[PDB]
Amino acid sequence: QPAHLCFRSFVEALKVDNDLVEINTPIDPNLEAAAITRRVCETNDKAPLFNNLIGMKNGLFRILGAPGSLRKSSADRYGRLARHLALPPTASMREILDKMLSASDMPPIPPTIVPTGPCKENSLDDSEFDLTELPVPLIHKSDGGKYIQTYGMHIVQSPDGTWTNWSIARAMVHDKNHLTGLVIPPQHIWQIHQMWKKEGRSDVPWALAFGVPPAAIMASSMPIPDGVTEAGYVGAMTGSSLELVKCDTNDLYVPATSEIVLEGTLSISETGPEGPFGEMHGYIFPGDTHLGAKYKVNRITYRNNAIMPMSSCGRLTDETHTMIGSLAAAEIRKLCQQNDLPITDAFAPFESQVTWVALRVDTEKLRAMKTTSEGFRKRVGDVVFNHKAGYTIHRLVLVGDDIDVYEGKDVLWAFSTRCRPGMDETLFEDVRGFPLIPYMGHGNGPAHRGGKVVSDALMPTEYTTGRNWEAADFNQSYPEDLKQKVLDNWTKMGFSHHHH
Amino acid sequence: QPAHLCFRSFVEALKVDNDLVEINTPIDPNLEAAAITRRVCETNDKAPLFNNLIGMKNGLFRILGAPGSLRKSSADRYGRLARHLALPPTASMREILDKMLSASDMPPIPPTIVPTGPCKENSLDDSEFDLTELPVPLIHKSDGGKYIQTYGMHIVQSPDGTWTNWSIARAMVHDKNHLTGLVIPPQHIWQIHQMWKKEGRSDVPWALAFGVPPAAIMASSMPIPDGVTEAGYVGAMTGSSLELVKCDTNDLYVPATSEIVLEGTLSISETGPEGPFGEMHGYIFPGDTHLGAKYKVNRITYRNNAIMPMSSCGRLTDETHTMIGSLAAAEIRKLCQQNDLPITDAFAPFESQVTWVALRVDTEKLRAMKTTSEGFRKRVGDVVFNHKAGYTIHRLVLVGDDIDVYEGKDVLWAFSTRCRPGMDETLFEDVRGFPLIPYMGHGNGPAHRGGKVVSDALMPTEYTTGRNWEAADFNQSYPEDLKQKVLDNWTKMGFSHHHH
Ligand SMILES: Cc1cc2c3c(c1C)C(C)(C)CC=[N+]3c1c([nH]c(=O)[nH]c1=O)N2C[C@H](O)[C@H](O)[C@H](O)COP(=O)(O)O
Ligand SMILES: Cc1cc2c3c(c1C)C(C)(C)CC=[N+]3c1c([nH]c(=O)[nH]c1=O)N2C[C@H](O)[C@H](O)[C@H](O)COP(=O)(O)O
Ligand SMILES: O=C(O)C#Cc1ccccc1
Ligand SMILES: O=C(O)C#Cc1ccccc1
Ligand SMILES: [K+]
Ligand SMILES: [K+]
Ligand SMILES: [K+]
Ligand SMILES: [K+]
Ligand SMILES: [Mn+2]
Ligand SMILES: [Mn+2]
Repeated sequence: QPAHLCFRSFVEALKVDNDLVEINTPIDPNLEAAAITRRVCETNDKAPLFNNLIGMKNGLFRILGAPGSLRKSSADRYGRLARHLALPPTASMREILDKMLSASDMPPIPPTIVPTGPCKENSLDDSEFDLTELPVPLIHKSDGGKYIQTYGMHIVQSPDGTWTNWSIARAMVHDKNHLTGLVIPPQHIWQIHQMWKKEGRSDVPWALAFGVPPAAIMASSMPIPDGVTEAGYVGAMTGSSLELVKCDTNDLYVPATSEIVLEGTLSISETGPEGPFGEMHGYIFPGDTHLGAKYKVNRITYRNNAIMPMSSCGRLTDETHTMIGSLAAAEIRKLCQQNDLPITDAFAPFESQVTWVALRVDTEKLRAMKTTSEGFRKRVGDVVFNHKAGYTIHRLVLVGDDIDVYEGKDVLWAFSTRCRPGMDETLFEDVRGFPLIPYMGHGNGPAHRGGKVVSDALMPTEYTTGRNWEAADFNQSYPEDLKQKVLDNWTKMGFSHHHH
Repeated sequence: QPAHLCFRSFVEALKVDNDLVEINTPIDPNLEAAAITRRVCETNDKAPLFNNLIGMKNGLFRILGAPGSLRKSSADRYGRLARHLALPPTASMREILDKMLSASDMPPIPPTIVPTGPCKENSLDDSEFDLTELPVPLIHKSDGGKYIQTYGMHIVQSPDGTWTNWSIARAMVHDKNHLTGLVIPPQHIWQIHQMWKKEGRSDVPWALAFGVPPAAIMASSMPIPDGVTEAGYVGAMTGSSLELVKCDTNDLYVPATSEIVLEGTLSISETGPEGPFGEMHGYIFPGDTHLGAKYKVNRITYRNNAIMPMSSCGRLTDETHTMIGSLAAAEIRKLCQQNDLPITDAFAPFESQVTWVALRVDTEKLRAMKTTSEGFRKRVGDVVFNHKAGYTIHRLVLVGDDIDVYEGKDVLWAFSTRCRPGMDETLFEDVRGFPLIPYMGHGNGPAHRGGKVVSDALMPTEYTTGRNWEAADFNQSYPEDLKQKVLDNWTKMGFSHHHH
């Protein structure tokens, strides 16, 4: 099976790419596996595959860390992402995000039901598993539980059967047959949960699939529109119908090659302690436990020699940056264009801990709008900050065509030099805020409201007559012939490769 | 003579350090020398010494570019700065800035007058030089003139003789015997100029010395207090009285080993076209010429085989970042401490184009103040933004003790995660603004007023009971024994030197 359509094949692909370290000696899921993974993510090293995990029994489970993290080389920096999508390993961020957006104006390709698949190779009923006996990792030393769920896909369906959502949301083990996790507005798992709670008749049928098709985990991490079934979006993006099998204990459908599948229910009534967790913004607040959603597990099915993917998230750079930030930015780019705003590109700079998105403006189009900064900033912020795609983003930075928004250094330069604090910004206090940012949930103001800003780093003549500067840099402050002469004579004179 | 006390010795020191490229083939001062220098600064390469400059006659002049720019290696990143100060080449920024501040609570060591020195080896009178015939560089393709003065020291004295100021301010050639340059408030050359204009009797006696003692050019670039003669500050810092010679045509005193000395007057009445220039924030606005101060040159003296230092300034990283930003930050650190504010460290992040300063707070002291963010932000901004040392800085970022302000990535992390936009900031519109920032002089608001902000990245409990998080990073989210085990087994497992 292709790497983008089968997690097991994806692991092989990383091995082929010389982007895997297999560790075949015993590794402790109590902090050690996550510590190694953390170090990998902070140094852009090879992904670790822990084949000998202390506590693994009857095939449950190996761990793959850092499945969507960065490579060291500039040339194939995003190669692990590209391998989720059948793209060349040298693909640019622009190419990855365009691939992820491509299905937005295609007919869905609904999934194909097949009678069985590798995820049915082994099974454990209600009398045969205990989630406290599995080698679930403790990811950070102060976490409030063992976070089994950092890179699986929750599957829930609207009561009327018309929308089946796939998404990543964290969950930890509560007891032998329950998890607790984050289910918060405006996320689709929360929207669907609310539908079932209003109906009031039963708990939400649920499955959680780990080690799903890489293309599916990418869409699981992207805020595609309300009501859109991820399976058919992935089908369109990949050009192939995804093969799904029915769950044994409910009528949901899981990817045929899922490594591990939990089947059960998401309660419409019960909660349990959840967190704290070492989160995407780089912090844990020890002791900060709150009530989260509660899931009951009725059945486990799994592949022979099942592999659990794991995100050891926190400070730069991991899946919470490369996927959450980048995929939100992609959706925001499209949202702006569909609202007739002249945005060509969007990216969440890693330097901002993916709390900013830089929006590259087609300033020829802007000039034809005959508008002003105050009006344009307000328009952009109203579109983005009143939409789910803008949920995680607290600062939008508007930049002109000379800035490559995929280059943090250039975004920081433009922000620092072209946006006058205060005067060139509009604050938004009556929008939904993202409470997981420390300055929100642990800050001086309401955890759930406000704290957002549009920072205009367009210069005044970009609205009127056109850019009126040249950069004081090698590229723009010297003529072409001279630049080439300097380059051609560089090593000859005594001064200092692409792939590396 | 020691490298920190003699520019010629400093050049040798860079050669010894394997931090010099000597170019002995012809190089054009029309853009080529500056283009090579620009490339050096954007890639942290070795400093270039242009020994064969097209247009050099009768010993005027060679050029040294990038005299205060960065080295490639992390271990000796600031080695060129350290060589200005007799510090080891591996000195930290903290050590360099502490050296620059050390004289602030020492008795000055006034300069020693000596009858002659190398700067008197050659001379050209009023009939023998023409500044348009010298190989003055065109530094950026759109500059409004040939900027002879990018790394020399202006010398002016108060009318009452009690204060002699040394400072760097740019100047370009106007005609055969005049320069024009920037003389703007609140700079000391402007303050002294104003004194002479109020007296109304004569033009300001002036000298401009190029290739001065490296320790002297560092102080020339630092906002030491009003009324303080730089020569005696440098004397105290170095522990040695600087040797000065009298000018031939006036009674000012120049460093004995100056490479090149111009003697003349700064007009109290005349102006001439000045700029535009490729400036520290990374831009040139072509055609943006304004009237600047006008200097008349009466005499030139110079060393045999004189060397002109040159800053090819603009985008990161050059002397306008490493010296202007860092030395302002140093002075701001001291200013805050003298105003009883609990600041331990200050640095201007390069990522901010040195428009921000990050202030590291001793939060034990902060807690004993029993204050709030709004009160503390206001206090800090009133001290810094109403003082000359704060002139160039538009954003102050307050951070707690866990942040190393000398590490841009950590400053950006703290800013992005701990400071709620709006609520955690105080804007200052009734303070002097720095017009050279594009969003000031070429922006939407008054060029000379406002546009400043204090951004509080202290978390709420840092004011009360203490830090209440741990970082979700390798260092803080894993116990020491485990971290060491991971490190000790890192290469054994298959994963990836200080000097590099
Ligand atoms: C990549 C990724 C995405 C996580 C995530 C993580 C990763 C690695 C973890 C598991 C390591 C840390 C926490 N996660 C959460 C999460 N969204 C959320 O609502 N709760 C979460 O707990 N997300 C973001 C979520 O997947 C996106 O917001 C999707 O757009 C949600 O899908 P939806 O649009 O269908 O609701
Ligand atoms: C290192 C450095 C500092 C420049 C400088 C440059 C460099 C390389 C140039 C020459 C390349 C670009 C422009 N420069 C100017 C300048 N200050 C100023 O008032 N006008 C300027 O034109 N400065 C900053 C100035 O030296 C500091 O603000 C000092 O504190 C001024 O000394 P003072 O406190 O005695 O007034
Ligand atoms: O645990 C985290 O780091 C998290 C999260 C999250 C929640 C909602 C949307 C995006 C990320
Ligand atoms: O020409 C420049 O880049 C400049 C400047 C300057 C002026 C005043 C204070 C600091 C720097
Ligand atoms: K999704
Ligand atoms: K602006
Ligand atoms: K000075
Ligand atoms: K704060
Ligand atoms: Mn969805
Ligand atoms: Mn001074």
